[PDB]
Amino acid sequence: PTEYFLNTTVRLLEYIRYRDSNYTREERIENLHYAYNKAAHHFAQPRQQQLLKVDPKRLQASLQTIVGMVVYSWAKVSKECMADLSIHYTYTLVLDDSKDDPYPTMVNYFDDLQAGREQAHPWWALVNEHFPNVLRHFGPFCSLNLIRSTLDFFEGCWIEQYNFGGFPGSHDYPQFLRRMNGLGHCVGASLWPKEQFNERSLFLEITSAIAQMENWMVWVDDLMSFYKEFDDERDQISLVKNYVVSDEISLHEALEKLTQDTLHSSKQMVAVFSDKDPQVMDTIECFMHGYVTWHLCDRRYRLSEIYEKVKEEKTEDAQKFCKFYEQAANVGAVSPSEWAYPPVAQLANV
Amino acid sequence: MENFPTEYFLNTTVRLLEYIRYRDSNYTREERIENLHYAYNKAAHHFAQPRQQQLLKVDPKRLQASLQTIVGMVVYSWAKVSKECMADLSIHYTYTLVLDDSKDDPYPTMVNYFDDLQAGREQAHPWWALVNEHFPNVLRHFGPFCSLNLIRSTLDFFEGCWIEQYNFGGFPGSHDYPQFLRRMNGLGHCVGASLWPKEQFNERSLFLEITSAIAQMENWMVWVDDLMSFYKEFDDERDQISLVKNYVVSDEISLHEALEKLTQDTLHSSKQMVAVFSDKDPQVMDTIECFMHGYVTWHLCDRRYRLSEIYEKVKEEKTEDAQKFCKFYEQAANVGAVSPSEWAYPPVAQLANV
Ligand SMILES: [Mg+2]
Ligand SMILES: [Mg+2]
Repeated sequence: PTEYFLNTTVRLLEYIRYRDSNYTREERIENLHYAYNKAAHHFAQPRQQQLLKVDPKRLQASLQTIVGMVVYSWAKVSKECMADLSIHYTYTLVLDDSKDDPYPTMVNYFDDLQAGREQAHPWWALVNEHFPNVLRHFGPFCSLNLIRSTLDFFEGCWIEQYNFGGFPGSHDYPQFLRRMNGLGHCVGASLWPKEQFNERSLFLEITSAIAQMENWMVWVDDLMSFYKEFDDERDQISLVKNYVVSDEISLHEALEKLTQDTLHSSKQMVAVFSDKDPQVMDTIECFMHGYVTWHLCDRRYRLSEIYEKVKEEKTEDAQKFCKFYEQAANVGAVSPSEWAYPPVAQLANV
Repeated sequence: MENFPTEYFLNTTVRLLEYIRYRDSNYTREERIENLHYAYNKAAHHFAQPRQQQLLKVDPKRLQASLQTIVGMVVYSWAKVSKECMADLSIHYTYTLVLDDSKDDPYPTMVNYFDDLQAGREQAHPWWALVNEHFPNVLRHFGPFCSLNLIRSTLDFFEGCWIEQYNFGGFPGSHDYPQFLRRMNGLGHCVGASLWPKEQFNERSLFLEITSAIAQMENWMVWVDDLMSFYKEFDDERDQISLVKNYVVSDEISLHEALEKLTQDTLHSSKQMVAVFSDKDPQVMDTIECFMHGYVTWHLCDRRYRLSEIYEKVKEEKTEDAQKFCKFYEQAANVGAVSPSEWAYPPVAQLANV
């Protein structure tokens, strides 16, 4: 519940050059609706309705969070791409929320796979069937990265169910699990649609982006999610918490290790890509600011509950905060009623 | 540093061996020879089959040498698993070793990878065709969770080799690249998960320990390998990329500063492996203890790492580290130094021709 969030954020927004996202409320609304619309229609189909066991109210919320995440972060990709990426990252978020045991449905995973038989686990059944709509936007290398990260992610959610923060002294455990379910190579490779980027011409810059972006993305999220994952921790495990349990350190030391990493990550991100192919830098830069924007506005992070508490300050922290925060709401704050409609359950009913 | 930091290398090495508790075992030479031969024999008959001979484009000699080195690594490090399991892991780890010999671009063979997988059509890249066709023989020794770890790691490894075809050590300033690449081609989760056959271990009951072992074994293994390999690669102008060489290029540091990074990490991982597992299930700590010793013994005995050069150079010297090292070395050889003629026969080529 600290206030250190200030120096961490500003240093974070000034390091990446958080000069707001790259859109106009008109354009943001344009993409949000097209994305939501196609995804909303997809999840409302009978087959998707039957195999994806999810509470409507929650699927609706999950879909809206993701479309936001995508449209706001993958700014330079086509409308179709944002939409297909929204369907995929919505499947991942729904899995992250399941409590069903993967074990029994994973017993004949390879043999069914190798044989081309529908997977026993319903989530694999749907995602794999839909996957081509995501992969059509990319070359073979980027596709491999999307496939692996999603397979890793599935193991991550498997492990994340034992709600294990690690054995004390198991120093390699924390980051092991975090990379496992961070979709780092999925996110980092989906930033390069073959339509505007050549996978062979920019192989090296793309590879480097996947390696560096994997940590920036997950770390920044863990950072923005601190004010969230504690005000109502439910036997929760998290990168920050697992550091405590495993490295045997205090919460302040933990959240400090993380913040130091995020800053170094941001620093090297600019140092390495600043002078590379301008189009690459542009996508990278839009993701960072957009990902930040999305975090500041989405309900899921309740970052609103830290506005007025510092909107009456006069320092170099609680002040350079809202100066940025506000910028977020100027384009990031958009009433759902302007794009998220009709609700999924409604299309499903018809 | 045109000269190999012998003293530094010897010191770090002994610190490693002590940290892991390197010592004698109830695993005799006669037992090793039995396993070495059994694993080789099954694998040799496999790679000698025509289909395998056609699709796997590899120089016969190099195939022979790769198999013998992998059989030695498996038999000596997976000491607690069945003879069959040793044979099958042998076939698998040889496939992955051979893939590094390929120079052919995967790009055109991966354009329809997902659609073919989903449809159950044989993969276009011939390596994937063989590896996936033979996978079940490996996977049968394990449960679902450990199997998933074997499958992911091998897929990661394929991407790892693809990336290495570019001989790229990272952009100056790309600090996250080195470890990213090393984990991609390390087979960390493959190794870590293959240590637990469902025949003598229960994933569900030992999930927390197996998972932790994977996370920790991943880094121990790759770093111990980089370390013990530091001597053979020091003067090899052919091997341009490696974890340490990339630390140099990506982090913009000196070879010594980079080498220091590896050793600090290596010893800390060793200290934590012991600290963490000594008080857990006895069987687990045993499989874990055997792998580390086995793995080390292997590095010391396979002529590939040329460590006998460091031995024969300090064999006569009163310094502490030197004597401690040779003691560990001579210790390794007594049970490790086995002539190929006692188990690696007949040659694959011969079985293939017949
Ligand atoms: Mg979860
Ligand atoms: Mg190398």
